[PDB]
Amino acid sequence: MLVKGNEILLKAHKEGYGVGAFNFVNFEMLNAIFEAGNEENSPLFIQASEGAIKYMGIDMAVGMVKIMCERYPHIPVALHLDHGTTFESCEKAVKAGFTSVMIDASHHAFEENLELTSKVVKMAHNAGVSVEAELGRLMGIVLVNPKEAEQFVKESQVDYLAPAIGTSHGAFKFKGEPKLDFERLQEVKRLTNIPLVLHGASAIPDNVRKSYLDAGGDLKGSKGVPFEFLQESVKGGINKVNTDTDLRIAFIAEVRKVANEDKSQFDLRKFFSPAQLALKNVVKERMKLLGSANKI
Amino acid sequence: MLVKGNEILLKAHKEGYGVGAFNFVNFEMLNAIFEAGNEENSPLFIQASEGAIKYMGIDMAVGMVKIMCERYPHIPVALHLDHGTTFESCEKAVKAGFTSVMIDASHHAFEENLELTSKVVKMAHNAGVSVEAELGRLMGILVNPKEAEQFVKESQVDYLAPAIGTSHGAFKFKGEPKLDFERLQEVKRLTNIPLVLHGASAIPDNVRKSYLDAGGDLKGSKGVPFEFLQESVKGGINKVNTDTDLRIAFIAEVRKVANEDKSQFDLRKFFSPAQLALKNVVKERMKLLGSANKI
Ligand SMILES: [Ca+2]
Ligand SMILES: [Ca+2]
Ligand code: NA
Ligand code: NA
Ligand SMILES: [Zn+2]
Ligand SMILES: [Zn+2]
Repeated sequence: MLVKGNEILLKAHKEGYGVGAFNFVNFEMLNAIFEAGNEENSPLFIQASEGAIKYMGIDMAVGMVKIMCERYPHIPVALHLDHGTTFESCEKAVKAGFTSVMIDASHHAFEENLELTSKVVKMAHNAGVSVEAELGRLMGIVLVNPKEAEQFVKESQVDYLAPAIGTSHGAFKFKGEPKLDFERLQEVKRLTNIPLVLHGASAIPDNVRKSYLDAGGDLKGSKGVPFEFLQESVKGGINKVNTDTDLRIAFIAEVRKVANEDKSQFDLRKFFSPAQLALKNVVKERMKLLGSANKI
Repeated sequence: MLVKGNEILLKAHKEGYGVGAFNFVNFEMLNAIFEAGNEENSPLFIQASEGAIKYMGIDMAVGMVKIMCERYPHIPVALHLDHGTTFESCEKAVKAGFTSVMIDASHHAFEENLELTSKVVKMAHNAGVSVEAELGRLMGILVNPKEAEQFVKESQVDYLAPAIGTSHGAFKFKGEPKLDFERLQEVKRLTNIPLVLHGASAIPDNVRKSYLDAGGDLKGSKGVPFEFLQESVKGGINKVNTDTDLRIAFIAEVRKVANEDKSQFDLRKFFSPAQLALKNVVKERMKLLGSANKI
């Protein structure tokens, strides 16, 4: 039941909840994610970065997802290109069977951003594919400006938007007190009236961290978005919550553990079965937090 | 593309070389094996145990292989059920798209084995799929040649796994490795079909060295020496099952990266090195057995 990106997000937009966008790089990640979705009766946004695609091959990434779809034909799934860097990248994704693409030109000046986003929107929409873009850039305090988002959105005709409001990617998001400009968020939601996307939205739960640190990992100074901020973000109108770091930490936590507690262990399944479980649990909890659960 | 197990194996039988049959449990292993096949221009035998199929799902096991085949459409690949334990297990494999199946009933008595193996053979061959069976039990330090002749003749099986002193695991021999190549040649002679060596990992010194340098523990591990692997192929072994060497080579690199960088949690950083090490174990083995440049 692989479907357009904004079939899922239009629904999320009007009822006002969030849909986790979960990255994967292989079968283990993908399987855990679908099982979560199945267990929480939640829509799924599956996403792969350009790096992830390079690693597995686009034929395999789209191939694996379509096999998971047949297995759980009742879950609405969008397959989403995360941080597309160029038109040709978005275009390859579109030809391979992705149903959503993000074109990230938020490092460009407004006009170049708009110009490339609009080029992407047109071939995307022509093929039945939704598109994300970004305004402002991902560091905290830069921050998006509502009025140009209003304009940016109208001119490009883009399905969803990722306004920077103070998140950044990775395990170390805030050096100071968690700060996110919700007022900014609201103005943008208000002016644009489309699904909004929150990047760098991992939370870094205390159990996930503890699990990593117990296993020998090093996460000094790490700090994600608090569940509270994740919740408030959805009240603000965020409908897509990009989540990646949390999955990887939970996954590697168990790999590190198994490696530690048994030096004669080299059965791969022994390493990745607990890793899958831990990831799946991060995803199930996040689906409930954001309001995705039971939305099927 | 996917082809019948004994299309690959019959060629190996007459031209007198061994084809590695490599086990896989996920994408990383599958990819490594195919690149190795590509880089050495070798025909591929891909296998999945009942346990690996349950782990990934038989839909996904066949799925990724079909994707990997489109990727490398010039490489002959057989997809084989390893240690199928029941008629029902073999039959699901056949319906899912395998091109080969092993029905392992070697733990039964001759007549119970022949009876089940033939049952599998009949439905396999009816779906154009080839069949492997086993005779003797695997255990350090054995098949009976003249029943093998009857077994094969009665069953109409396409290849056979005669036991000659190999066993699964990183610990095949208490002391010095020993295998009965006389049995083998006699079996080959009496049967005149592709033969299969199970428990054939070599546990190369570099792979062991890598795993112990990463803090692994292979106390008392020994596998079949390259020399014996070679002799086996002279004897008439055409298919050499290889799993343990892969996992050790792969897991060593995982262990290393975990030890090397405690803040590292990018999966690809763990699995790219591990794929590379697996691929290299596969490429050397392909050369050793003589599958190399047979495409
Ligand atoms: Ca950006
Ligand atoms: Ca057996
Ligand atoms: Na995205
Ligand atoms: Na086998
Ligand atoms: Zn992002
Ligand atoms: Zn075996």
